[PDB]
Amino acid sequence: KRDKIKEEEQKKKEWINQERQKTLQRLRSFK
Repeated sequence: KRDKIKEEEQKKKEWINQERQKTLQRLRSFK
């Protein structure tokens, strides 16, 4: 039968997770 899958460029969002982490941190101090 049918199924679905994917995976792509996981580090990019993981790199963005770093770039999220700053704005996870910044307004957490900018407040």
